[PDB]
Amino acid sequence: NLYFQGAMSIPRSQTTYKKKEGILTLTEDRKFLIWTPLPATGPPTVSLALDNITNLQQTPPGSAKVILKFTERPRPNAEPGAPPPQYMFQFTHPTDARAEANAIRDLLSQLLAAA
Ligand SMILES: [Cl-]
Ligand SMILES: [Cl-]
Ligand SMILES: [Cl-]
Ligand SMILES: [Cs+]
Ligand SMILES: [K+]
Repeated sequence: NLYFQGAMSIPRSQTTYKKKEGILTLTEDRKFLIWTPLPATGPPTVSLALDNITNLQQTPPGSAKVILKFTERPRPNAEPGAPPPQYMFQFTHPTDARAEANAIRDLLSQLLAAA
């Protein structure tokens, strides 16, 4: 009856959000996905609770851009026809963009399944 939690380290990935360079990571409690614009010393501009994330999608390998797209639960007063909130992070590490995207994706999918 053993219980295991994930033990990989939390990555800090070079990513662009709405055409600004920054760092995508998770909070230490692994409850929030946070993006902070460079220099990365101010507060996050995107903070998405993992409990509110309903989907994770990626550009397929070989695409022009390496992007992860996260979808959130609809906001409380959203109109029923409206698309759900979404957040696209382009991975910009010149050699490691796809590997960094895969690392975050894998860590996120584990946490999302564990909750
Ligand atoms: Cl933290
Ligand atoms: Cl940094
Ligand atoms: Cl790729
Ligand atoms: Cs990294
Ligand atoms: K590009």
